[PDB]
Amino acid sequence: LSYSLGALSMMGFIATCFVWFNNTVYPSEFYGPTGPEASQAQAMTFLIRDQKLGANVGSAQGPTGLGKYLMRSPTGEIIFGGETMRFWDFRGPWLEPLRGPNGLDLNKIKNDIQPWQERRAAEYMTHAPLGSLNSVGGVATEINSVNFVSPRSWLATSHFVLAFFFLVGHLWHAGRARAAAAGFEKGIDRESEPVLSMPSLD
Amino acid sequence: ANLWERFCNWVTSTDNRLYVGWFGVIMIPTLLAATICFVIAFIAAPPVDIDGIREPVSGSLLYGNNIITGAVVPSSNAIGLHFYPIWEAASLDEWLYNGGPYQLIIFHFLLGASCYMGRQWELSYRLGMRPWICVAYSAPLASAFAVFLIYPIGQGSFSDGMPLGISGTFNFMIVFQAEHNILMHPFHQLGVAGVFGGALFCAMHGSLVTSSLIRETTETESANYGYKFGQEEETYNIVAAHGYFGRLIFQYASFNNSRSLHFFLAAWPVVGVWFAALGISTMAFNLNGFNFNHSVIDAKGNVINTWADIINRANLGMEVMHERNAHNFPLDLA
Amino acid sequence: ELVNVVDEKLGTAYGEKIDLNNTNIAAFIQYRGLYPTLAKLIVKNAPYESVEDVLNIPGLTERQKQILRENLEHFTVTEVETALVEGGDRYNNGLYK
Amino acid sequence: AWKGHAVFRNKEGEELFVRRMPAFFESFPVILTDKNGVVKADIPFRRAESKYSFEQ
Amino acid sequence: AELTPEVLTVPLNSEGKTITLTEKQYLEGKRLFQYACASCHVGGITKTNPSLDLRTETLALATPPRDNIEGLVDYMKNPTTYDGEQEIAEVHPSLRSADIFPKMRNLTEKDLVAIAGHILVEPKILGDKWGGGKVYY
Amino acid sequence: MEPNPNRQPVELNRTSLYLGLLLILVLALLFSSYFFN
Amino acid sequence: QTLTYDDIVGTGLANKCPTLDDTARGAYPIDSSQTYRIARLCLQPTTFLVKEEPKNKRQEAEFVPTKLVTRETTSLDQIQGELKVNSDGSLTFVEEDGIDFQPVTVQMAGGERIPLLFTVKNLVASTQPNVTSITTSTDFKGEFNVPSYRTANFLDPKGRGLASGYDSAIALPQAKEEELARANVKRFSLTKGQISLNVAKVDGRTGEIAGTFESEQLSDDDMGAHEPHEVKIQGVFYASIEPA
Amino acid sequence: MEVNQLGLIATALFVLVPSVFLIILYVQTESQQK
Amino acid sequence: MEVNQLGLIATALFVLVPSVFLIILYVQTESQQ
Amino acid sequence: LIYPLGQSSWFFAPSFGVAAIFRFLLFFQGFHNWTLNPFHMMGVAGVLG
Amino acid sequence: IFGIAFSNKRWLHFFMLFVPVTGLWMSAIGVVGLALNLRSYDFISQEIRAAEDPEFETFYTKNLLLNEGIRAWMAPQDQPHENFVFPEEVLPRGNAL
Amino acid sequence: METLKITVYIVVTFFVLLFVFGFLSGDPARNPKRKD
Amino acid sequence: METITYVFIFACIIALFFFAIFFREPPRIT
Ligand code: CLA
Ligand code: CLA
Ligand code: CLA
Ligand SMILES: CC(C)=CCC/C(C)=C/CC/C(C)=C/CC/C(C)=C/CC/C(C)=C/CC/C(C)=C/CC/C(C)=C/CC/C(C)=C/CC/C(C)=C/CC1=CC(=O)C(C)=C(C)C1=O
Ligand SMILES: CC(C)=CCC/C(C)=C/CC/C(C)=C\CC/C(C)=C/CC/C(C)=C/CC/C(C)=C/CC/C(C)=C/CC/C(C)=C/CC/C(C)=C/CC1=CC(=O)C(C)=C(C)C1=O
Ligand SMILES: CCCCCCCCCCCCCCCC(=O)OC[C@H](COP(=O)(O)OC[C@@H](O)CO)OC(=O)CCCCCCCCCCCCCCC
Ligand SMILES: CCCCCCCCCCCCCCCC(=O)OC[C@H](COP(=O)(O)OC[C@@H](O)CO)OC(=O)CCCCCCCCCCCCCCC
Ligand code: HEC
Ligand SMILES: CCCCCCCCCCCCO[C@@H]1O[C@H](CO)[C@@H](O[C@H]2O[C@H](CO)[C@@H](O)[C@H](O)[C@H]2O)[C@H](O)[C@H]1O
Ligand SMILES: CCCCCCCCCCCCO[C@@H]1O[C@H](CO)[C@@H](O[C@H]2O[C@H](CO)[C@@H](O)[C@H](O)[C@H]2O)[C@H](O)[C@H]1O
Ligand SMILES: CCCCCCCS[C@@H]1O[C@H](CO)[C@@H](O)[C@H](O)[C@H]1O
Ligand code: OEX
Ligand SMILES: [Ca+2]
Ligand SMILES: [Cl-]
Ligand SMILES: [Cl-]
Repeated sequence: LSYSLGALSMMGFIATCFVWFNNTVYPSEFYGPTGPEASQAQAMTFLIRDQKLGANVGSAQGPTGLGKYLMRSPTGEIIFGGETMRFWDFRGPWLEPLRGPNGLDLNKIKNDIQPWQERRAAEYMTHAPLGSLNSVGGVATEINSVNFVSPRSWLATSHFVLAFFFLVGHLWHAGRARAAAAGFEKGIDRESEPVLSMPSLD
Repeated sequence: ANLWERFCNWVTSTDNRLYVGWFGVIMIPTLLAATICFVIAFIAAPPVDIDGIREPVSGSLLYGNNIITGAVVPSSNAIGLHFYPIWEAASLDEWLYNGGPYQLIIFHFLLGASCYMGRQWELSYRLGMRPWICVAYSAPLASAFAVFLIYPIGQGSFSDGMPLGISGTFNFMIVFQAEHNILMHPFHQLGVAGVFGGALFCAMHGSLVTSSLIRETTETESANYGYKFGQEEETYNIVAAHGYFGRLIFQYASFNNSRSLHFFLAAWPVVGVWFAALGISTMAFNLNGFNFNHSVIDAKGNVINTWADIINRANLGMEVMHERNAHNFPLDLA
Repeated sequence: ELVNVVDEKLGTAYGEKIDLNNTNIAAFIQYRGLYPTLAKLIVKNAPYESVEDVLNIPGLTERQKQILRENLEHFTVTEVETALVEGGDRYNNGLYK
Repeated sequence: AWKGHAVFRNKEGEELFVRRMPAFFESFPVILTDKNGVVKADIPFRRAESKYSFEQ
Repeated sequence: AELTPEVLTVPLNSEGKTITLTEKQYLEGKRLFQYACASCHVGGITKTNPSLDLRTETLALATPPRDNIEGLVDYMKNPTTYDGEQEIAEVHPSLRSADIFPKMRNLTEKDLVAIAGHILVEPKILGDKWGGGKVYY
Repeated sequence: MEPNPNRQPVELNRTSLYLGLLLILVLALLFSSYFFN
Repeated sequence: QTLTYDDIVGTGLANKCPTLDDTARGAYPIDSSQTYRIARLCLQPTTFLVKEEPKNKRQEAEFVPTKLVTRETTSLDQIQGELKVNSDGSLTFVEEDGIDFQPVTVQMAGGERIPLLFTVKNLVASTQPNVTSITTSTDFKGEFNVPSYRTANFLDPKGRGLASGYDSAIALPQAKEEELARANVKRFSLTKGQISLNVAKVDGRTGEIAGTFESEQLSDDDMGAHEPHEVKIQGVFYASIEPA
Repeated sequence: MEVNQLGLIATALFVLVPSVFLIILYVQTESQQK
Repeated sequence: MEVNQLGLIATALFVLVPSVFLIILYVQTESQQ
Repeated sequence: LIYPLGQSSWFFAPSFGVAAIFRFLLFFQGFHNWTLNPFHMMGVAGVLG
Repeated sequence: IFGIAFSNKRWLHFFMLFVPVTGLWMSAIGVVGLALNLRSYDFISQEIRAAEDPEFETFYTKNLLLNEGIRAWMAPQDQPHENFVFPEEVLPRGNAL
Repeated sequence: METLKITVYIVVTFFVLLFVFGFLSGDPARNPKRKD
Repeated sequence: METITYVFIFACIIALFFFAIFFREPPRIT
C-alpha cells in the first residue's frame, strides 16, 4: 500500500502540472486558457489595440528601457514584453501564426493578425485562471459580478492537495510497514531497549 | 569485511556522534553547498535584477544592507522557471546579476531538507523507534516547498519565490495578500489556528507539567535537579495535573491519558501547518481567499461596505504600488 | 535650475486643451467624433505649427474637416516635449482606469 | 524663527487651505481646498490626467 | 433609499421620450449583463480597452449617441467605434456576429432592452463607481 | 576516555586582582587621550 | 535547409544576424531611376567598450573592455526604411521602424555596471557619392537619436519620477531640499550617436549585404542623477536591399 | 572636538577585556575548595 | 552609510557585558569542589 | 486598551470580528510598519517556536 | 539528528512554558510603543542613501512603497471622521495598475 | 563553465549512486530487532 | 564597521553551535 501511495502522490503532482500548463490534452476551448496563455493574450490584446491606434509596437520603448510590447528572451527570441516575459515558452494555436524562426515576427504582427485572433486573445485575457474560493472571477481586489473560477484552477488545486496528503500517507505507511516488519511498531521493549546496548555518544 | 561493507556499516552506524545514513549522503553535501553559497551571497553578492526590468535590488551586507534588510534575492523574471545553473551563464558576473545564487541555494536546500526528513525516518528505524517524527517534520518542510517551489511553478517564475531574507519575507507576504487575499482564505486561517493553538498548548502543557513536579529538591536549588536523565519513574504527577485542569474547565475537557495528550500536541500544529502549506500551494494556482467585495447592498442598490471592503482598499494599495515599473498592461495576471 | 518639464508644461495651454503635438491619444475621447479615426491621423501627422494646420492632413474627407473645424476651439499646440512623445507614450502612456 | 503664516490663493483669488497631516501618517499628500472643503489644487502623482496642479 | 419608478425611468430615444422599466426588467438586465457582458465590462469599465467606459456621459458623446435605449439596442446589433466610423461586429459581441459570439445566439429583442436598461440605470444607483474602476471600489 | 594528568588549577588572589585592575585602569587613563587623539 | 522556430529556440541563434558566404564578393547595381528600401537591417553587437573616467585631464582616456551581464538580448533587427538615391549618386538610408533599441548592461573591471540603450533610433546614414553599385568598398555613415534609457513614467526606489511619482524625498520630511534637487527633479536625456557600417560581403543577385559596424553613444544617466559614460559598440550587420 | 571616532570603543575594550579576564580568574579562585 | 555612531559600542557592550557575566559564573562553578 | 488609549480614541482599537481583525493587521503594516519591529519579531519567534 | 537534545524533562517542560509566554510578552511591549506611534518604521541610514542615490534599492525600501499605497488607498474609507478626499491624480500608483 | 558542468555531473552521479546502492545493500536487515 | 559587526556576531553563533554539540556536558544515566 505504501508503495502505491507514493506512486499516486507522484502522479497527482504530475496531473497538477499537466492541467496547469498543457493545452493539448487539456484543450483551452474546454478548460479555459492556461495561466501563461491568458497573460500572453493580454499583451497580444493591447499590442493589437495600440497598433490600431498607430503605435509602432516594435520600436516602442517601455518605462524600464525594455520594449513595451516586444523584447528579447535571454536567448534572443522576440517575445511579448511586460511581466509576461516569464511566459515566453507558451505555445497556442491563436498565437503561432505570428511566430517566425526568430520568435514573434514584426511583419506578421503588422500585417497578418486576423479578427479571430483578436477575439481569442480578448476571450482568454478575460478568462484568466484567477478567482476566489466563492467563485468571484478575477483578481483578488475585483468586485462581485462575474461567477468564474477556471476548471484549470479547480483541477490543479484539488490534485495538489490530494497528492500532498498521499505523500504523507506514503511516509506514514512506509515507516509503519518497516517498523511492523522489524517488530517494534507497538513501542520499545522495556527489557530489550536497543539504545541501552549501544555505546554512549560521548 | 570488504571495503564496501565496511563503508556501508559506517554510513549506517548507530555510533556516529551525528548519524549519517543513506539520506545523509545526499543531505550533507547539498546542505553544505546551500549554506556556503547563502553565507557568501548574503555578505557579498551584488544587486540582482529580480523583476527582469534591469532594476537590480541590493541584498547583501557589503552593498548597503543590514541584517533586517538583507536578502539573497530571487532570480530574474526574465529566467522564469528556466533552470539557471552556473554553467548556463557566460560568466559569474552575469550569473550574479541574474540571481543565480537564489536557484543554487533553494534547490540544494529543498533537496537537503527532504533528505533531513528521510534521515529522521532512517535513524528511528536503526534505533528501534516508532517512525513518525518525520511526518511531523513534513509540515514545516511542505511549507518551505510551498514558498520556494510550488508558488513559483504556479506563477511561472522563481522571481515570485520567497526571498531569502527578513524584509524580503515581508515583501512576499504583503504582495501575497494583495494578489490572493490570503487572510480571507480558510487554509491560512487553519494555519493561524495551528500556530496560535500550538503556542497555546505548548504553554499549557509546559505549565501543567511544571505545576505538578514532585518535590525532590530544597528551596535553594533548581527543581530541575529533581529529575535525573534516564530514571524510570515519571517526574510529575499526571493525576494532579489532570485534577487541576479538569476543574479549570470541566472534567471531560481534560486529558488523563498521556499518550492521547501527546498525540494531540503533535497533531494540532502539524495538521494546521499542513493546511497553511496547502493554502500557499493552492493559491499558487490562483484559487484565492473569500471575496465579499460589495456583497452587502441596500434596497436601492447602494453598496454598504463591510470590513471585507476595508480589507479590499488596503489590498488595492498594495496591488497598485508593488513592482511599480514592471506592469505595462492593466491586469496583473501572474 | 532643475525643472520637471511635465509639471512646467501643465502651466501652458497643454494643461488646458488637447495639445495636438503632445497629448496622449485617449484625450480625444472627450469630444464627439474624434476617436479613433481622426485621433490616429492627428497623432500620426503631428507636429503642427498652428492648430489650423490639422485641416491640411492629406486625405481628410469633407465631413472629417467639418468635425475638426467644430473642435479647433478645444485644441492647442505647444513645442514638442520629448518626455511626452518618446516611448510611444502618445499611444499608451501607462494609464488605464 | 517663524517664517510667518502662509496664505495660499488660486488664480481667481480664492483663499485655499492645505490639508494638515494627521499624526498617523509618516507621509501625506498635498491637497488644497476652499473654505467649504472643495478640492481646488494639489500636487499630482500621475501627471497625464492632472486637473488641480499648482501650475494649472 | 429605494429602487423607485423614477430611478428606473431612462431615455428611450434621443428625442426626449422616456421608458419606465419594471423591477423584473431591472433584475433581468443585471442577469443578462453578467451573462453576456461583464467578463469585459464589470462595473462599467472595459477591460480590453479601458479608454472607453459605459458611463452615461461617455455614451452621450458616442456617435451615433448611445445614452438611450434605442442607441444601446442598436449597438448590441451592430456595434461601431466611438466615432461611428467602423463596424466592429467581428471583434465585439452582437446579434450580427452571434455565429462567432455564441452567447448572443439566444438573446431576444426583449433581452437587449433589459441589458440597455441596466447600463442606463446602474450609474443612477452607483454614481462614480460605474465606469470608475478600482479607484472607486 | 582517560583524563589528562597534566591539568593544573589556576589562581589569582585578591591582591593580584587589585594590582591588575590598577594596571589596566591606569594604562587606560594614560592611553585613552591618544586613542581619541 | 530552412530552420524553424523549434530549430532555433534556446540556441542563441535568434540573437545573431544572418551571414553571407565567403563567395559573396559581388556588386549590387543601383538604378538611379528606381526607388529602393532596406527590407531588413540587423545589427549584432560583439563588443561593448566604455571610456574610462580619468582623474588627469592631461591623460587621454581609453575605451576598455566590459563583460555583458544581460545575456543574448542585445541585437537590433527587423529594421526597415527608405534607401534614397541622392543627386550626387550617394545613397541615404532613412530608418523608419523596427526593433531598433535594446537596453544593455555591461560591467567594468571592479564591478561598476554600465546600462545603456543600444540603439539606431531615427538613423540617417549615407554612402560616398557616385555609388553606381553597392560593393565591398561601400560604407554608410550616419547619426541617430539616443533617448533617455528610462522613459518618463519610471519611478525610482523612493517613488520619484518625471511624469509620475513623488517630487520630494518623502522619507526625510524636514530635510533641506537644495542638496537633493538633482535626485528629486527627474530630467529626460536626448543626445546623438554616430555609426559607421563597413560593407564586407555583397550578394549581387539577392541584394543582401553584410559587414562590420562601429557606433558611439552615451550610456544611461539615470534620468539626470549622474553623468553618462561614452560607449563604443562594435559588431556585425546584415541588410537586404529591395526595389521599392 | 573632532576626536577619533573609534577612541571610545578602543578605550572601552582596552579596559573591559583584561579586567574581565582578571575577574574571571579571581572569582574561580575564591570558589575553589578551601 | 550614515549609521548611528554609538551603534558599534552599543552592540559591543550588549554582547560583552552579559556574556562575561555568564562566563564568570560558569568558570567559578567548574572550579568548585 | 493601551494601544487605543495612546491613540486618538477607541475607534482605532481592534473591532471584535474576523475580517475586522484582518483590517487591524493590515493597518499596522501600512501605518506602523509593524513587521519591521523587533518586539513583533520576538513575538513571532515565540509563537512559531 | 540535530546535534543537541533535551536530557532533563523538568527543563524541557519549563522551556515549553518559557518560549511562547516570553514571545507574547515581547509583542505586547512593541504594541505599547505603537500606542504612541513610537514605531520601528525606518532605518535612517537607508533613507539617507536612497534619497541621494536613485539606483539604491532594497526589500526595505520596496515595502515602504507598499505601506504608502496602503495608507493612501485605505484611509478615506477606514478613517471616515477625517473626511479625506484624495483626487485620483494624487493617488500613488505604479505603471498601468 | 564546461569543466564546471562536467565536474558537478560527476559529483552528483557519485553521491546518487551511493544513495541507491546503499539502500540496495540489505537495508531492511539494518535494524536492532528482526532481520528479514 | 556595521558589516564586520554583523558577520562577527554570526561567526560567534556558529562557533557556539560547534561547542554546544561536540563539547556539551555529556548526558549520563544516573
Ligand atoms: C475525490 C476524489 C477524486 C475525484 C472526484 C477525482 C476526479 C478526477 N481526477 Mg483525480 N486523483 C485523486 C482523487 C480524485 N480525483 C487521488 C486521491 C489521486 C492520487 C493523488 C488522483 C490522481 C489523478 C491523476 C494523476 C489524474 C486525475 C484526473 C481526474 C479527472 C479525470 C478522471 C479520469 O478520467 O480517470 C481515469 C479513468 C480511469 C483510469 C478508469 C478507466 C478509464 C478507461 C481506460 C477509459 C477508456 C476510454 C476510451 C476513450 C474508450 C474507447 C473505447 C473505443 C473502442 C470506442 C477527474 C476530474 C486526471 C486529470 O484531469 O488531471 C487534472 C488525471 O490525470 N486524478
Ligand atoms: C477532484 C475533485 C473535484 C474538483 C476539482 C471539483 C470541481 C468543481 N466542482 Mg465538484 N464534486 C466533487 C469533486 C470535485 N469537484 C465531489 C467529491 C462531489 C460530491 C460532493 C462533487 C459534487 C459537486 C456539486 C454538486 C457541484 C460541484 C461543483 C464544482 C465546481 C465548483 C466547485 C466549488 O465551488 O467548490 C467549493 C469549495 C469547497 C466546498 C471546499 C472544499 C474543501 C475541502 C473540505 C478540503 C478537503 C481537504 C482534504 C480532502 C481533507 C484532508 C483532511 C486531512 C485531516 C487529511 C468546480 C468545477 C459545482 C458546479 O459548478 O457544478 C457544475 C456544483 O454545484 N461538484
Ligand atoms: C509568521 C506570521 C506571524 C506570526 C506567527 C505572528 C504572531 C503574533 N502576532 Mg503578528 N502579524 C503578522 C505576522 C505574524 N504574527 C504580519 C505579517 C502583520 C502585519 C503587520 C501582523 C500584525 C499583527 C498585529 C496588529 C498584532 C499582531 C500580534 C501577534 C501576536 C498575537 C498573540 C496572540 O495570540 O493574540 C491573541 C489574543 C490574545 C492572546 C488575548 C487574550 C485572548 C483570550 C484569552 C481569548 C478568550 C476567548 C474566549 C474563550 C471566547 C471565545 C469565543 C469564540 C466564539 C470566538 C503573536 C506574537 C498582536 C500583538 O502583537 O499583541 C501584543 C497584534 O496586535 N500581529
Ligand atoms: C552571514 C550572516 C550574517 C547571516 C545571517 C543571516 C540571517 C538572516 C540571520 C537570521 C538572524 C536571526 C536568527 C533572527 C531571529 C531573531 C529573533 C526574532 C530572535 C527571537 C529572540 C527571542 C528572545 C524571542 C523571544 C521568544 C523566545 C524565547 C523564543 C525562543 C524560540 C526557541 C529557541 C524555540 C526552540 C526551537 C527549537 C529548534 C528547539 C529544539 C528542542 C529540541 C532539541 C527538541 C527535541 C526533543 C523533543 C522531545 O520531546 C524530547 C523528549 C527530547 C529528549 C528531545 O531532544
Ligand atoms: C453576579 C453574578 C450573577 C454572579 C454569579 C456567579 C455564579 C454563582 C456563577 C455560577 C456559574 C453559572 C451559574 C453560569 C456560568 C455562565 C457561563 C456559561 C459562563 C461562560 C464562560 C465561558 C464562555 C467559558 C468559555 C471558556 C471555555 C470553556 C473554553 C474551552 C477551551 C478549550 C478548547 C478547552 C479544552 C480542549 C482541549 C483538548 C484542551 C487540551 C489542551 C492541552 C493540550 C492541555 C495540556 C494538558 C492537558 C491535561 O489534561 C493534562 C493532564 C496535562 C498534563 C497537559 O499537559
Ligand atoms: C588580543 C587578546 C587580548 C587578551 C587580553 C589579555 C589580558 C592580559 C591581562 C594582563 C593583566 C596582568 C595583571 C596581573 C597583575 C598581577 O597579578 O600582579 C600580581 C602578581 C603576583 O604574582 P604571584 O606570583 O604572587 O602569584 C599570585 C597569583 O594569584 C597570581 O595569578 O604579579 C605579576 O603578575 C607580575 C607582573 C605584574 C606586576 C604589575 C604591577 C602593576 C602596579 C600598578 C601600576 C599602575 C600604577 C602606576 C602609577 C604610576
Ligand atoms: C545534520 C546536523 C545538523 C546540525 C545543525 C546545527 C544545529 C545547531 C543547534 C543549536 C546549537 C546551540 C544550542 C545552544 C544551547 C544548548 O546547548 O542547549 C542544550 C540543551 C540541553 O538541555 P538539557 O535538558 O540537557 O539541559 C537541562 C539542564 O542542564 C538545564 O539546566 O538543549 C535545550 O535546552 C533545547 C532547547 C533549546 C534549543 C535551542 C535551539 C536553537 C536553534 C538555533 C537558533 C539560532 C539560529 C541563529 C542563526 C544565525
Ligand atoms: C470583451 C470581450 C467585451 C465583451 C464580452 C463585450 N464588450 Fe462591449 N466593448 C468592448 C470593447 C473592446 C469596446 C470598445 C470597442 C471600440 O473599439 O470602440 C466596447 C464598447 C462597448 C460600448 C460602447 C461604449 C462607449 O462608451 O461608447 C457599449 C455600449 C458596449 N461595449 C456594450 C456591450 C454589451 C451590452 C455587451 C454584452 C452584451 C458587451 N459590450 C460585451 C469589449 C467587450
Ligand atoms: C572577553 C574576555 C574573555 C576572557 C575569557 C578568559 C577565560 C579564562 C578561563 C579560565 C579557565 C579556568 O579553568 C578552570 O580551572 C579550574 C581550576 O582553576 C578547574 O577546576 C578544577 O580544579 C579545582 C581546584 O582544584 C577543583 O576544585 C575543581 O573541581 C576542578 O574541576 C576547572 O575545571 C576549569 O574550568
Ligand atoms: C541507478 C543504477 C542502479 C540500478 C541497479 C538495479 C538493481 C539490479 C540489481 C542490483 C543488485 C545490487 O547488488 C546488491 O549489492 C551488493 C552486491 O553483492 C549486496 O551486498 C549487500 O548484501 C547484504 C544484504 O544482507 C548487506 O548486509 C551487505 O552489507 C551488502 O554488501 C546486496 O545484497 C545486493 O543486493
Ligand atoms: C572568498 C570569496 C570572497 C568574495 C569575493 C567577492 C567578489 S570579488 C570583489 O568584487 C567586487 C565587485 O566586482 C570588486 O569591486 C572587488 O574589487 C573584488 O574584490
Ligand atoms: O513579479 Mn513578483 O508579483 Ca506575481 O503578480 Mn504579477 O508577478 Mn509581479 O506583479 Mn504582482
Ligand atoms: Ca569593406
Ligand atoms: Cl514590491
Ligand atoms: Cl505587464
